Amino acid sequence: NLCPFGEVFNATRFASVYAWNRKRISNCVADYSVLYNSASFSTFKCYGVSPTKLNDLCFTNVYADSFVIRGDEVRQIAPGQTGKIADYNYKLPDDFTGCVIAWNSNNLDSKVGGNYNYLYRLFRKSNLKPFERDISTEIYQAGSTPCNGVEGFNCYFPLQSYGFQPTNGVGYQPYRVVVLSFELLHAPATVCGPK
Amino acid sequence: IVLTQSPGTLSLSPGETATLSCRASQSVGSSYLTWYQQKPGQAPRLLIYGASSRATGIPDRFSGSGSGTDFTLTISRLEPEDFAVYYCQHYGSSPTFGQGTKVEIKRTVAAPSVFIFPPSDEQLKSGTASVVCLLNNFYPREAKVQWKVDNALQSGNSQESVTEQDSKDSTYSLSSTLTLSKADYEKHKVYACEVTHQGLSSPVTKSFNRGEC
Amino acid sequence: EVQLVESGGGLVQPGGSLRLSCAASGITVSSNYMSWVRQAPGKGLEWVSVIYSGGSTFYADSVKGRFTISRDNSKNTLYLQMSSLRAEDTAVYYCARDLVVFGMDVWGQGTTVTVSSASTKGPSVFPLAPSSKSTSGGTAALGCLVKDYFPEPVTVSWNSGALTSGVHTFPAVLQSSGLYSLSSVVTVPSSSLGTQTYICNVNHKPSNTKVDKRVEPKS
Repeated sequence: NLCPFGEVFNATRFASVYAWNRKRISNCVADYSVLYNSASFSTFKCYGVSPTKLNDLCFTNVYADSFVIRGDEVRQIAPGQTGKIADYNYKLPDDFTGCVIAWNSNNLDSKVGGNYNYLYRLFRKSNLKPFERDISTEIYQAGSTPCNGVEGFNCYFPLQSYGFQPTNGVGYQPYRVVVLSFELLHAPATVCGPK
Repeated sequence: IVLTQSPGTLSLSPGETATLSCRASQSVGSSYLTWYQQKPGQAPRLLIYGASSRATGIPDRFSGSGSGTDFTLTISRLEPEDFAVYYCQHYGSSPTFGQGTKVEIKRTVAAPSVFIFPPSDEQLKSGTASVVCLLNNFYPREAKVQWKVDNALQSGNSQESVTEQDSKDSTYSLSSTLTLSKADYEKHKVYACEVTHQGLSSPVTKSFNRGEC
Repeated sequence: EVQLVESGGGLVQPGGSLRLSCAASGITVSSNYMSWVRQAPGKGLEWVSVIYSGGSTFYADSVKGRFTISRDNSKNTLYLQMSSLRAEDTAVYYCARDLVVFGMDVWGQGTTVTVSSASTKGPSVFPLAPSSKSTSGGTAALGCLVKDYFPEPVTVSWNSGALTSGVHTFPAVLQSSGLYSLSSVVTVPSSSLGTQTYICNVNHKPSNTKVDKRVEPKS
């Protein structure tokens, strides 16, 4: 049945986390479920409802924020912890029920000799309130002097690069991550599986 | 993640080249790893950010290299201000410094000496005794000192101390001290400390009977 | 024209609490990854903790929970507040500006922390009088020993402080008793060991003791 999970899970154009791609959707609904968890992934954790039974609650709408991160940094995708992605690149709210998926992507996203198509907002003035794409690549001022938007001693480009070689550790292969935020706004329900 | 830093130590001459091979436990990318320089006591400054990207104020004479299993910091033409201890750290979750690599001045090998200073009554009447074994301006640190009392293994009971590299002429002076009681001093008769170095061909030993001056 | 003031050393019993001060010049600590690291005594260099631009702390796994990193944006200060300390945490602590991809670029002067169950106590001075063993070419080596002082630092100076060359002041060592001790040796001509104005000088601030003691030949 007509649902869009393909172009976001088996996709080809996965963007950097600093500009993580929102995708609001309206799924496929029948008398049975909406997707399968996994046959070959790397990390998969769904809150509120156990990761084996996502279809247990119908949702009015969802946001499947897709991006790529390091291996171990999937750690700091989960709500409650405050890693480097959680504060500046991507926060999940401390009271959250949704899910996170992360599959290894060395075989696709790694260019021999060093891929650099993937960035992430390293510096940023303060923490993000949940889900605010800080797309602005404006120069960052860590001090008392604005720099007219030109890099200097304390004026730094805010995005930086992962740099995926193919020889990396198991915790450094780019895991393509897709995080499903299940919204709670009260309208007729769209996203779910069975009857 | 663990960041070993081969090799243990590197000795060099003024104006000479240098390589220092940091080696991850895993194999990792090159963007994250950085190379810091620490002077003895002072605070660690930065040398290399990214794989080899020299930072501000960093002379062109430093060069990063490599990726994956190992990365290497290199120096073209030496200078004493470059003589320090370099720490490679791979900023993964949070920095994991390597155990460092003292960089010291290559110096014609020199013979450590060995001197003796036993405790005396002024020190005995405090209920504790401490003997002194001494070495002066040897090279390099790979030196061996042991304490033979009754020609046994006086292990543990001895404390080793050794000066830092001597900026004036890059040497090493060392001492050791045995923590005995007054009864421990009284019981035994002979005390000796032996030293074997890459600067001498024999295990040179100093010996002395108790009470003999 | 840019630096991180470091102040507030520490001399504490285990399990206590203590504080150390970092203060930015130019840097706005409310806009940086600030991070404290520690050097154990002459051993490695362990990273300790990090405070993000926003309020968020990440501590080393060996000091998890027991410390705190705090902020004063109003007066531009970074605080190390140490709780439930332990014997090995004797160290030198560095406040360091952090740019994860550019590496920690600005580092404070570093301030010394001592954690130990012992108590402040003055030294004891014992000569190290040379003999025929230390006489070869005139290289008369003579020292004096500082036994069961506490705590670090001390200073030692000879000739009432007029001889700082030819000196070898071997660092202190923390022993089983927990009472700091060390020694220091200098070298002088053979005709000097039998007669000269030999004074070795031990100065310990915490026990405010200034012993300008005399080292003599013994027999």
